Amino acid sequence: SRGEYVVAKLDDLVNWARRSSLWPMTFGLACCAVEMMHMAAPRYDMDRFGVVFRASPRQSDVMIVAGTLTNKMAPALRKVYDQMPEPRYVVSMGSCANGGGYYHYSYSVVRGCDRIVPVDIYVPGCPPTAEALLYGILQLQRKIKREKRLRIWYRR
Amino acid sequence: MNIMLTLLTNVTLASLLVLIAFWLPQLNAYSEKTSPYECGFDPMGSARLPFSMKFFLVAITFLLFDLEIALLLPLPWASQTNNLKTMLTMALFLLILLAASLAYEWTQKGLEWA
Amino acid sequence: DTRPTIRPRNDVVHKQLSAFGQYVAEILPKYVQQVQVSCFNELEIFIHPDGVIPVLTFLRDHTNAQFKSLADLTAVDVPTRQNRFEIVYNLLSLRFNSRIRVKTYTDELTPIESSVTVYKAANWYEREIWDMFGVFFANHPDLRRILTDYGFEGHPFRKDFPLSGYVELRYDDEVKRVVAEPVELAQEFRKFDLNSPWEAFPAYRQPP
Amino acid sequence: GRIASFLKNAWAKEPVLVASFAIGGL
Amino acid sequence: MFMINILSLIIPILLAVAFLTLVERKVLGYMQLRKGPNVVGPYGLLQPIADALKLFTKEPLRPATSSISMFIIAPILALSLALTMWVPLPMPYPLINMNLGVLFMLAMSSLAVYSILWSGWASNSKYALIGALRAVAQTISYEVTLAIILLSVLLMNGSYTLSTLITTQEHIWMIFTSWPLAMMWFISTLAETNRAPFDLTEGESELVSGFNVEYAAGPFAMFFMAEYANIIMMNAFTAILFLGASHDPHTPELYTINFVLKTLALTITFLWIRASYPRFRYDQLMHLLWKSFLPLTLALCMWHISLPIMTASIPPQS
Amino acid sequence: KVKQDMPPPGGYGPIDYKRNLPRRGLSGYSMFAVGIGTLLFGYW
Amino acid sequence: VKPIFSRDMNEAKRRVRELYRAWYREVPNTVHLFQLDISVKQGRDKVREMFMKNAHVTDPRVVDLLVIKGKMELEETINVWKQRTHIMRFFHETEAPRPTDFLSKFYVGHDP
Amino acid sequence: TYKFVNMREPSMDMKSVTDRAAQTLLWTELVRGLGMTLSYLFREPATINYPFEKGPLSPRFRGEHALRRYPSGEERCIACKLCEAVCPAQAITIEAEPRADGSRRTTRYDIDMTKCIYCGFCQEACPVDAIVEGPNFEFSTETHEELLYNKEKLLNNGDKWEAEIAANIQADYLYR
Ligand code: SF4
Ligand code: SF4
Ligand code: SF4
Repeated sequence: SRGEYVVAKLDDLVNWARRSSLWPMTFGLACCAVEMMHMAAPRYDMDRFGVVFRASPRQSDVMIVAGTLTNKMAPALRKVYDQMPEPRYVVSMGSCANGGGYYHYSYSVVRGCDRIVPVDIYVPGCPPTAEALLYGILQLQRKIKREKRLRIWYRR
Repeated sequence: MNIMLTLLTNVTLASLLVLIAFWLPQLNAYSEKTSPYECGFDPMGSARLPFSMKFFLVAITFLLFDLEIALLLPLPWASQTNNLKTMLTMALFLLILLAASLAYEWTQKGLEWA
Repeated sequence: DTRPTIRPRNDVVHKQLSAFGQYVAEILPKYVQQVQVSCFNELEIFIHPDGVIPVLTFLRDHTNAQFKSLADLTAVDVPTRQNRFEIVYNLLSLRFNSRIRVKTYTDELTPIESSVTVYKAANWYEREIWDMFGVFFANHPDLRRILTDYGFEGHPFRKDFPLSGYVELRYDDEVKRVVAEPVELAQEFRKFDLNSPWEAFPAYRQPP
Repeated sequence: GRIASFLKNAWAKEPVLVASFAIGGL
Repeated sequence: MFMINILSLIIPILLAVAFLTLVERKVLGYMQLRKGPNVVGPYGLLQPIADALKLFTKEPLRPATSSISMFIIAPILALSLALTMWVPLPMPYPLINMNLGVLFMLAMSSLAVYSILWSGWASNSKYALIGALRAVAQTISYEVTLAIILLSVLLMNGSYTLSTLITTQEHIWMIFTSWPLAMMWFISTLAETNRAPFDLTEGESELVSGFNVEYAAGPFAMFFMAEYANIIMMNAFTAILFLGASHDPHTPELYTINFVLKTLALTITFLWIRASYPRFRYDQLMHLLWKSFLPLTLALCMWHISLPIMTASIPPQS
Repeated sequence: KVKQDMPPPGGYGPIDYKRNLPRRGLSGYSMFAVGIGTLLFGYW
Repeated sequence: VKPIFSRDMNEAKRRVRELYRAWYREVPNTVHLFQLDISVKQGRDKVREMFMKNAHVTDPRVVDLLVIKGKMELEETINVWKQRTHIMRFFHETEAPRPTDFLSKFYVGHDP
Repeated sequence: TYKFVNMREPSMDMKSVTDRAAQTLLWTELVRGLGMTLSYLFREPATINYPFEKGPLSPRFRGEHALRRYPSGEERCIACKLCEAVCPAQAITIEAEPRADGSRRTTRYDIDMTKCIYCGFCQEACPVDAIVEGPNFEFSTETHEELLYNKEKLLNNGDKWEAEIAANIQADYLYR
């Protein structure tokens, strides 16, 4: 039908804009934040893909949890995530943020940021290489490309 | 009336952008999201508490400096007079007094903060 | 012995450290209980817990002991002693290019005089010792939690504190906040019994 | 003597004011 | 036909702002051994469109502690004034020809400040309040010097009419006559637009996001557009004032092109300065503008008052 | 035979390790003279 | 043994009462500042409950240490170093009620 | 044996004072930095066109783990369990039984990539070159559960990257 075609084309336009102008917040916790800086380094240049590191959570689209998420830090991470205006995405970088990593059996480490915020992409490594994080972000762009938000609305 | 038309068009365009911004996207609001931002932690005090100005004297003197700038604006037309001697003397007098006020504020440590 | 595998031993520094340990013991016999020099040229002075401030102030101000830098301040938990907590002071003397160690003891209740007046670095070190072990430092300008969570209960670096703790955090959708719950592990920390049944070093054999 | 020392010191520490007074004086 | 002229002065300016975002990103990248947006569209030409669509499809949040009325009025004032300060610009013919267009520009800039003030105040956040107070301090520091330099350089124009600037510079750029005033005016314009070494109202590395920290989606896009439109407009003002261009009355395109190129060069220098220097401390900004510029601006005002009289070169009134 | 990763015989070349911020521009007198000359030409 | 702050239980009890007054007068501010969804009585009852847990203690050194930890907890609450999550951790809500009856324990699991 | 940064008095010659005043007024060092970054503008950027261009790597790279097999086709893993014992993150879980042939073959070989620290201690402890951190580093998943690798996942990984893993071993085994 003509209705589905317009909605599908509109959905592609909306998805293309969101996935090609991802704005991660400047949020780094540990060793993995250093490799995150190397993704913004000239060699890999995350800004080349439109991925620009905004500072305030209210002006961001992705939260890249890069580092160990301690118990003392967990409430701060959740509130900063909640203050992100939707649509917002979470990318877990490093084994520390995935399932606790080296400090899984620690009295003051949350066993993965998944227990605090919903995660869209898990980037494995300790630390994941700057390409591995870039691969995860480019994988997130593909995941957003497969978002039929308006197309489902037309069929609700 | 053309300037009024331009102002109206600009204001309407800006307000239309605001309207589209606040009514196009899908809105999902809850208490935590709309809470004030304090770098991930809850703020201690209210943001409407007094905020001391360490440059208050600078502002109060900027008032009089803006006054002097208002006095100096008619100068381009003042050069078209036949009494160029008196006009020049008065303009230099105003500028000298402005410089003297600035110097007095500077030497008496008025431009310094705190 | 000799040859590349072994580590060379310097007798000169050993003699100097032993002499300085005797010097310190002579000057401060009221608090010094024992003096040792390890084979790798590290001097340790053992001090009665009441001698923290006097001995440290001597080692900081004395012309023949200018340990003006507090290298480290830690505690060792040995739960097999009456005074399980062993407080260790690491000092550095830039004037004589040497280091010294001061060791005291304390219980879970008896406080220790705070060496902030001696070294201003001891502030956060004593805060960390309190947070991790539970040792209280009297006359401390600001003693509170430094490393653990704000509502944390227990002192983790104690030998009897479990590795995984007692509580864990997660986000609950009902209460819209991070909530603490008793720790449950998807996989238990597999404890390994690694000690060999055969004596490795005959030189440290304890009497039967 | 004293004038030369003052002017050299003035243009070494606060050269901005030296130019302004010279331009204003002219 | 006048409405068509209004649209042909607003929509192209918004497109220029949108693509100036991309130009800034790419210039910063290539000055940082990087490549600007290069994936979205050919050579990144589609990045601004993606950014705009994302922002206007992003959920805007209304802070619980915020005063809604001011919080919404501030962005509108910022954009409306940013679009209005282009009305009197002579390129080569001004849309609205005022005898005192210069004072109109000054007044419009003075009002635009309240956008940052109210946005900061109404945001009801500590960082936003700090940003608003920093904007206040910034406008305290540059306004007097800005007005004095502008008056001094217009003393050779004969009036505050902007169109006359083209005639005054018919044989020579006015920068060859007031280059110290040109330098001070350039720095004052940098400080005014909350730009390079003077990005204190926003303070990304010190205030997270400054006054606009609580703004998201559409309103944030409006503040960004207003900021960059003010950048381009102030660079255009610098071009017409000092870097005069030839105007053949029968071929206005010649001026338009020369003007555009000069404005583009000045904007590129703005980005160049943004990627070359560390940020001031606003105490140091106020001290500089009050103790190194202001005395010199007063001295040069005296000089440019006395010069036409002492050289019998007073410009015509009409 | 042993084939470790070793420096070339005679060692590597000289490595610069000191600051070399060069001297550029004209003297203050010349810059001031150029500026004043431009001002005078503009005035005329 | 050398005391910490008090030499008698009466002296130690004095500090406990002083801490309770500080805690009791802080609860209205804690609910107001933290925007808690509880009543002032609930917080004040919770303070009483936590004090009553350490009611069997007889050693004055332990009493002083408990008050020292009590003041530290109060300072975090006054300075808003704690958050709403930390304050509401005393009110265990997500934790399911664990019955203390033998037959109830027998039905649930191998818990001794 | 030591050097004084700063600690350099300025000459007060009239020529030197004039040069310093010119620097202050005409912003010479600011223009110098502007020229520096302008020169950096005309350089060739160091960006690589990922994913079409990939950054340099070495045969010693520690990436996704994989269980290798003998040329015969049989698993090299003989369930000695010291790769599990050396793992500092306790990510490896191993259970073994006497297989139908009677050989030492694992029944469970589970490694959670969400707990591993990519140290390599496992590949260095294995006496038969069975567990080997391969060259793959781009295996990000959309869910946490996919990172808890089974024995089947590792075996499959080994069969996929064998050609490259072997080549890397051949290139590097002389240093080990
Ligand atoms: S995953 Fe490894 S490198 Fe990354 S933060 Fe954790 S310990 Fe550090
Ligand atoms: S992978 Fe290697 S080290 Fe690990 S159990 Fe198998 S044979 Fe032993
Ligand atoms: S790489 Fe290290 S942490 Fe990971 S499985 Fe091997 S030994 Fe364990």
